[PDB]
Amino acid sequence: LDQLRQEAEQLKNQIRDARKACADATLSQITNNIDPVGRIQMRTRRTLRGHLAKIYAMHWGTDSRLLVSASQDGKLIIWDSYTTNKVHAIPLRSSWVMTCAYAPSGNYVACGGLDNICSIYNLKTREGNVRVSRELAGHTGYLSCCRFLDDNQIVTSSGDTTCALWDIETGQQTTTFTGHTGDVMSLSLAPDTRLFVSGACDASAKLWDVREGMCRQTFTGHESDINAICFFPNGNAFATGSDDATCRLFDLRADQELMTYSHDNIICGITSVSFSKSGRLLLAGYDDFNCNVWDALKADRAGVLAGHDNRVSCLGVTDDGMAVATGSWDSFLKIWN
Amino acid sequence: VWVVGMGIVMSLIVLAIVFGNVLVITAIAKFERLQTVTNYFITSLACADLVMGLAVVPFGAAHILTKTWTFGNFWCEFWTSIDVLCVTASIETLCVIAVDRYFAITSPFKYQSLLTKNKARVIILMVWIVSGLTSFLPIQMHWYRATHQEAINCYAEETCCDFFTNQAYAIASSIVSFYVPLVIMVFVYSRVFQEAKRQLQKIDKSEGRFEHKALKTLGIIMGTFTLCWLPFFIVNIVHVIQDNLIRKEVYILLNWIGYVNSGFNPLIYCRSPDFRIAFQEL
Amino acid sequence: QRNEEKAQREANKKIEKQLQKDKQVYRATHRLLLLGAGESGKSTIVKQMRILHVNATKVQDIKNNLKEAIETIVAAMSNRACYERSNEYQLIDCAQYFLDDQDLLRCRVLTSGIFETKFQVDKVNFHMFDVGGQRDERRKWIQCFNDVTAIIFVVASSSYNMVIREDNQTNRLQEALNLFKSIWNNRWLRTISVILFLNKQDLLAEKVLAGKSKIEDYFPEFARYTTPEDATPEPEDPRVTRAKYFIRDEFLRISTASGDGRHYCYPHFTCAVDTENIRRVFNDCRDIIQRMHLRQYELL
Amino acid sequence: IAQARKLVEQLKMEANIDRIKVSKAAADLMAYCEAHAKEDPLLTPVPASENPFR
Ligand SMILES: Nc1nc2c(ncn2[C@@H]2O[C@H](COP(=O)(O)OP(=O)(O)OP(=O)(O)O)[C@@H](O)[C@H]2O)c(=O)[nH]1
Ligand SMILES: CN[C@@H]1CCc2c(ccc(O)c2O)[C@H]1O
Repeated sequence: LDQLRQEAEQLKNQIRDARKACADATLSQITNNIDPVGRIQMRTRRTLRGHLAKIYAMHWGTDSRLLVSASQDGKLIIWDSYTTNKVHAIPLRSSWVMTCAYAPSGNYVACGGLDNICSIYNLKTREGNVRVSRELAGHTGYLSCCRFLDDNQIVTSSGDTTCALWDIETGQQTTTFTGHTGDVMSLSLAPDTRLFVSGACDASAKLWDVREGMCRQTFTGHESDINAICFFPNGNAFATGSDDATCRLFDLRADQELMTYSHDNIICGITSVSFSKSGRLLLAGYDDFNCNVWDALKADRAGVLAGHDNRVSCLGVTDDGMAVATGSWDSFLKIWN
Repeated sequence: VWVVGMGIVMSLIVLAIVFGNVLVITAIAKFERLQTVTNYFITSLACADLVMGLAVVPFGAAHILTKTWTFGNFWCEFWTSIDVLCVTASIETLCVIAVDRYFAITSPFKYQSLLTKNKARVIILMVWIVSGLTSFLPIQMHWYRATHQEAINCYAEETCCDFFTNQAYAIASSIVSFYVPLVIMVFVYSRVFQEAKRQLQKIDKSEGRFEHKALKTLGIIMGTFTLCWLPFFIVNIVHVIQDNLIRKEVYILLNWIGYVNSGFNPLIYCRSPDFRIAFQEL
Repeated sequence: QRNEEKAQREANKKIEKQLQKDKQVYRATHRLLLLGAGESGKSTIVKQMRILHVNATKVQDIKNNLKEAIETIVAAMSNRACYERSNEYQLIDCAQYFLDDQDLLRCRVLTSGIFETKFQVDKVNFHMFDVGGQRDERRKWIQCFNDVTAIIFVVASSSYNMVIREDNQTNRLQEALNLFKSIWNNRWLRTISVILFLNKQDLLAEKVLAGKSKIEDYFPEFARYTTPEDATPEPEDPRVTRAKYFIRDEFLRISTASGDGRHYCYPHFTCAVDTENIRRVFNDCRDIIQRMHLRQYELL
Repeated sequence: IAQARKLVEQLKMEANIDRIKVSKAAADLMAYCEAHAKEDPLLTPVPASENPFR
């Protein structure tokens, strides 16, 4: 028992030896000569009303015109941001919903919550009656995120320190991932849907492999919980938003933390992160009722979006990089451009 | 230089009363978190106060300074009608607010069902219609005319202003305008105080061995309204019940004392922290 | 297409009309959250409330519980007289009754998922739900419940001489006090009242009546305690009345330290098996709302 | 005891991996951003004539 503990310490210390031997120079020194972007200011274009309570979930569509939002009153409304007209409104069996998705083909919408069950709804159906397709129920703990690989595959992560990959046709788990020591709260598939990451409450993130089903790497540069995670458009980096008012950028190939974004006056938590079309801006929500805009290569704040009367709980950017949608706890969405 | 020095006093009252209601009117409509079921009554009261401070006080001040009317008979009648309409439409909102508080505190569960936006709009329209019924209709129909030499002389003169009216119309207008809301407000606030006292006793029973605020608030709210309006609405009946008891300087002074209540109101009401935040931001 | 918008404009109108109907219903309901330590009575209270207001697999469930209870007592105590020292080893409460309406209430079942109950009293909508996890050291789901009317807290007051399950060296009642302190001093729950149910009053009278296992051994402060002057000993021996108020007083010490007028604790002495506690929740729920309005308008 | 054996085996898997210097990764990120900066409607504002939301 205790004999293997000595081996574990040597292996853990071996990792830091190689990582510390590859840090040629910091990122900031490399990008010192780059001219700053400037000052970025945007104004609200549309405001979407009609929810009866706070909002947790949000996701765009591939056409970058329609979006779906979830709330605690039990509704799953689908909007149309161009003309501001609700297209659907699905009642829910449970009033506790913490996530939603939207299929790449647009014919399905997902949901989940404290009831430990994921549900799939059908939109493009005969006679125009939306009904539950499946109920992926074999799981424990409340879910935190759902993502669609294609029309048949879905990935879920929950508070029982596990992540699983499902199969809608049979409603059974193809594979399961284990190794976290705390609740899992976020994931983000790679652009090619071959790898994905996950940030847990043990102040760590891991890089799983969908085909193999085993962990590959572990990044441990934080000091508190992790509430959000996003993936660089290149496919070789990702940014993490923790509960210690800081966001960090990690690199897969170099296997080290690259750069840290923090401010002295900021003492509130972070709920969501997202990148831009070209991966130059790092928008991040906050608990102090407004959203800040960062700089990818300089850590220079370049604007504040403060049009909300409560905390920001979700954030998203369209596929073509035309607008930023932010939901909040006051039941109001906003589209910035 | 009596007119010059006192002229600033009238201007200071007129300027403040107009500017005080701008903050309340703009903040409630423009912002979203400040719109509630009970704020519509406050907005209606602020609108009435704005109308009075814009249309009643300046003409009276100009008449006082110039010692003569200028516009003529029709505009004089119109001005008096606006005076009565706006005085009656400001007192009757306070009774509605008091009844709203009484319903909210005494019956909590049924408060959600009892009051809605449609009901609030209906009651506001009804009270405004009642207020406008007392002023325009009995004035434009010349129903308040007095039967003596002074009244007919003033009606014949096209360059003077006064106010002579019957006993019956005076007492009916007073009853409809001021006396009826007073008893309702008194009863409502007595009941609210009793409920607050019982609630305070219950906590002491539960947390013993571990009523200044309510008394102060109710005392302020009732004392301001009584001290501002009752002195006018006693002489308004006294001077028509018996003749030559009360002169006209006292009449005008008490009328203006009643007028300044509209300026005082937005300090008493709309003191919520959200209102203060809106005022600081705006 | 000119006609394309007309259909879409009609689509919004039908949907936006339904939301108004749901607005009135949602704003006219009260949500109550049940909390407490394990093996306290959270499911027993929610069972009888549904039966009192709203109103074959149980045969197998009773058999499964009966078999488990017999094996544990016979085997563990080997390391009538066995039940005398039943506190040393873990044992269920339904062992004596089942081995020898009310019977259906004595059954116990583990909690997975979420369990909600809908009931109405005097044409008032109530929605009480219990949230069950095997154990969560950290509750990150407690931020969602930020708009509930009240929190119902259930604590077993006849469980001072027992030890928790996960850790075999932690006092059971002292663990209940630790949980209450964390819940009360929570950043999100800054304006939520608490209703306290000092449950299992029936067993508390039994333990004190028997001489063995005096409460002074486990809580040394009981020796210097005396009955409060404002005591309404109900009906009960003076010894039992002193015991009840010592446990109640400890919970009130934590709550009364903070809150700044936005928090209140209502203690009750219940027995979830039989005591008619439907009106107790109703009376205190009308006081919570009434005090909330009184706090507004600066009347309080 | 058994759990600790799995942890040691897992860590040794990550011990032997190929790594590159930070300079190459920073250069790649900067080059990607510079190349794709042109078609970024959030950075460089688009004309109001070609704005779907305006
Ligand atoms: N003697 C006695 N036993 C009671 C009383 N109330 C409940 N019990 C018993 O205690 C058992 C344990 O409580 P349970 O309700 O089973 O536990 P639970 O509340 O479901 O457990 P949690 O999931 O932790 O809430 C009950 O099933 C009853 O057998 C009471 O007033 N007196
Ligand atoms: C000249 N000013 C008028 C005179 C009489 C009067 C007023 C207000 C309310 C009434 O019911 C009245 O009868 C005053 O505003």
